[PDB]
Amino acid sequence: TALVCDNGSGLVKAGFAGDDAPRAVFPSIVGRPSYVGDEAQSKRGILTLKYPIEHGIITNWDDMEKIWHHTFYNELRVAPEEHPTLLTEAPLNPKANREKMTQIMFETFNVPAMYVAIQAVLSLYASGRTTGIVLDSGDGVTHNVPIYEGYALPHAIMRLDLAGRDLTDYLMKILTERGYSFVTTAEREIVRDIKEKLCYVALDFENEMATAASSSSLEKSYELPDGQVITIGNERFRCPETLFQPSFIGMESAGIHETTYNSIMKCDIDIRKDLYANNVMSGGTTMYPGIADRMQKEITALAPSTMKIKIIAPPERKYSVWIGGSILASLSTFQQMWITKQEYDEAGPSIVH
Amino acid sequence: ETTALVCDNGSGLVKAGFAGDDAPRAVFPSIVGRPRDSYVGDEAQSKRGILTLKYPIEHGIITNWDDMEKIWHHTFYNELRVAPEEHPTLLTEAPLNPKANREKMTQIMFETFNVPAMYVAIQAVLSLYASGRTTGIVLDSGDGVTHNVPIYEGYALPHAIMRLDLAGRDLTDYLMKILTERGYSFVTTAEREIVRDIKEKLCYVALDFENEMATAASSSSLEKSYELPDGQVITIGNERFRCPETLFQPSFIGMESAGIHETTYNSIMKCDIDIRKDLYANNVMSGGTTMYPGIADRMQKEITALAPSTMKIKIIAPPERKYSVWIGGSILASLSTFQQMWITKQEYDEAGPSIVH
Ligand SMILES: CO[C@H]1C[C@H](CC[C@H](C)[C@H](O)[C@H](C)[C@H]2OC(=O)/C=C/C(C)=C/[C@@H](O)[C@H](OC)C[C@@H]3C=CC[C@@H](C[C@H](OC)[C@@]4(CO4)[C@@H](OC)C[C@@H](OC)[C@@H]2C)O3)O[C@@H](C)C1
Ligand SMILES: CO[C@H]1C[C@H](CC[C@H](C)[C@H](O)[C@H](C)[C@H]2OC(=O)/C=C/C(C)=C/[C@@H](O)[C@H](OC)C[C@@H]3C=CC[C@@H](C[C@H](OC)[C@@]4(CO4)[C@@H](OC)C[C@@H](OC)[C@@H]2C)O3)O[C@@H](C)C1
Ligand SMILES: Nc1ncnc2c1ncn2[C@@H]1O[C@H](COP(=O)(O)OP(=O)(O)OP(=O)(O)O)[C@@H](O)[C@H]1O
Ligand SMILES: Nc1ncnc2c1ncn2[C@@H]1O[C@H](COP(=O)(O)OP(=O)(O)OP(=O)(O)O)[C@@H](O)[C@H]1O
Ligand SMILES: [Ca+2]
Ligand SMILES: [Ca+2]
Ligand SMILES: [Ca+2]
Ligand SMILES: [Ca+2]
Ligand SMILES: [Mg+2]
Ligand SMILES: [Mg+2]
Repeated sequence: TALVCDNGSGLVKAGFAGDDAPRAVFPSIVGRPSYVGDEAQSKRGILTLKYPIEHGIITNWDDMEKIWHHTFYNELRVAPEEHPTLLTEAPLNPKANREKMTQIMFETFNVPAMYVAIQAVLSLYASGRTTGIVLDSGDGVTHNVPIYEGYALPHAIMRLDLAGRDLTDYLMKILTERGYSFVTTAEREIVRDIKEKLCYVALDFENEMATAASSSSLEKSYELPDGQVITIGNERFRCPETLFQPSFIGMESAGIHETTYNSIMKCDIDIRKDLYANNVMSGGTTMYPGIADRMQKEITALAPSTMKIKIIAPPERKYSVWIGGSILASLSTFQQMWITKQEYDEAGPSIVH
Repeated sequence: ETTALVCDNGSGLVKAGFAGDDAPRAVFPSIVGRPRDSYVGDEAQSKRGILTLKYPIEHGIITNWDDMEKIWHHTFYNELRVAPEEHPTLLTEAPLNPKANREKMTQIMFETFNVPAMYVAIQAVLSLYASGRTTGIVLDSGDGVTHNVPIYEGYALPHAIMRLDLAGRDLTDYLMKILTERGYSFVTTAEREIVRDIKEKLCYVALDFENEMATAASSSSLEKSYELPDGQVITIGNERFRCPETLFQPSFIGMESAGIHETTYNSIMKCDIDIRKDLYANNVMSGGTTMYPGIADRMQKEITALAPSTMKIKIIAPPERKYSVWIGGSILASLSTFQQMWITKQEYDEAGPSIVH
């Protein structure tokens, strides 16, 4: 059985091709007083943590190996030399980076075969399409990736360094401004939970602010680990509003609607209608209730007055990259695409592109 | 680019829409009402008290062609707002639907509705496709009927199909009955709709029924509150799981029949020894009456107890399974390799009714 390993900036998602979900989901962290993932989390108080995947790109290769070794031996309990292994990489991952990933897989782990797929392309596949534009928003990075018949269009790809971890930090900030105190790393973990549980994207931000200001209809309660119950009001929607107004955290970037539009505008005029009609959301930071409807409204306002816009937001989009890899690796038509160890031994580094 | 239509004709509900969509656009009651000319679906339902209601699709099989025509007409003109002469139309049928029945469906589509092309698929087969498989065994439990349909390389195996005349309508009826034991009163048609809502929202399948009963008797941890349309709040305890337990124990409603785990096993045993392993590893749940939380794990456990001690058992229960028949039809009718398989008006004219098979 082939393995699928989706290396995220915050979370590793890993499992077996043919399964409908990753068997293992754990943090992409390595800790020293070494420990990986959950074992590093459970010893948080005495460890210093490193994140080898920085904004989607692998930057610390020694620690990345530790993550991969942990994935195979501790999480999946497999010998890597026995399984073809599909790995994922960020949009615009440098060629040398991909080559190094490949070298480690073949030379350190001795995999019999491998393949490296672009994350957003796999999410597109998981939605049953080969043409469209993906918004992939994760923990450390957000990308817009337009794709034509399987090919990610590199000149049109946009990277935004605003994602899940920034939204968490911003919710800590504004909850504290309300009169709580969320500051410490343990308090960050609590706020991350509040974010995932109680936040949403308002269809109209100014209206939603007025509603919250006049009544308590939008309020929710939340029980802290120690039992103290607290109240979340307009923070519920001001937090993910940041995606649409990066100025909220002092960033000058256009918001996710405008970056989607700008990305489409960099593509060949003749494919743009297909992109607008096939906008797919993916990644954990696209999970906010209300996001698909807000994106529909926002892109309609930017796009030619006639254009047909469609947002696709799968329920399982926090795992759609992984799912796409699971589908792909299961196709009989894909089996000729694996890069084998024999092939790499002869052809060398070059073969992976 | 011409859109194809997908119409999934259920015992209780029509599911209808456009091939390529991820969900049916229209979902409405399979009812035709006439003054005590005719009303269909939601309007027939909302006008009950002045109409006589008919249900033309008994236990999955179309029994009244005049009324079924009215349903299809309403589906095209009122729900989907399409001229049927302009769209290839995929229709669905029950397991073991008689050949003359499929031929009648086809004759109506071509001669009354003037569809340019059409296809008829077995409902359970479409749900299998929707789960990404062409071999497996489907448990399809709807409003009026439940079937086990084993399928090998895309074809249902008729000799091994099991039909159980127990489904969603009976569970609703049984929940009303057991709620009455508590002193509640659910008698009217409006009251039955409230019980249907309670069932759909609060019911679940116990992993171990006798243990669940003990838990419910010794603690209030399984109880849920439900607000009635008139503001009154009632309490639901062990009725949450006694209701769908009926699926595993049809004696709860006085049926001598085997439960759904046993029919699944019996169905598999009617198939070639050489395919059984594949069937056990690909048991797909479909239909609204398979939606109860806990059903997959209980089925896994019961089938494990019945099957040879080595056997590898896997239950697939898609989140969207109340629509998976429709969804499979949407996918199939969207495929480039399916386009040849449409029966066109010309092929029908040249070959006669037999071509639909
Ligand atoms: C390296 O480079 C490649 C290039 C290429 C990649 C192939 C890729 C991995 C995938 O294999 C495909 C994309 C495949 O898609 C799949 O295999 C899987 C698809 C899934 C779960 C789709 C759902 O997300 C979808 O829900 C929203 C279901 C939903 C429900 C009802 C209607 C449908 C409508 C859908 O078009 C929206 C489709 C028409 O049915 C559609 O998908 C069911 C059909 C489907 O071929 C059966 C796709 C054609 O939509 O090949 C590789 C070999 C090498
Ligand atoms: C009239 O006679 C026919 C006979 C035949 C019908 C074909 C049918 C309509 C379908 O087109 C296919 C069954 C097709 O399946 C599909 O088109 C659609 C599939 C979907 C939404 C699957 C999900 O439900 C699934 O979730 C649980 C996703 C999930 C996620 C991860 C991994 C996968 C694992 C899956 O094997 C479980 C597969 C390996 O990926 C699988 O399906 C993604 C691949 C898939 O080909 C891309 C199927 C091969 O599992 O042809 C017609 C032309 C004529
Ligand atoms: N239901 C939810 N609502 C809001 N945010 C969520 C939800 N679920 C997860 N997230 C956020 O999604 C992020 C993780 O998503 P994902 O697994 O797609 O990221 P990654 O792949 O690790 O990061 P990247 O793609 O940036 O490298 C976390 O910031 C998490 O808090
Ligand atoms: N979430 C749920 N939990 C339990 N039961 C449900 C749920 N949702 C729907 N049902 C029941 O499912 C039944 C309808 O399912 P479905 O649409 O598959 O049936 P159908 O195709 O009309 O009938 P049949 O297949 O018997 O001809 C109704 O009895 C309904 O109450
Ligand atoms: Ca985990
Ligand atoms: Ca503190
Ligand atoms: Ca409806
Ligand atoms: Ca034909
Ligand atoms: Mg990611
Ligand atoms: Mg049905």
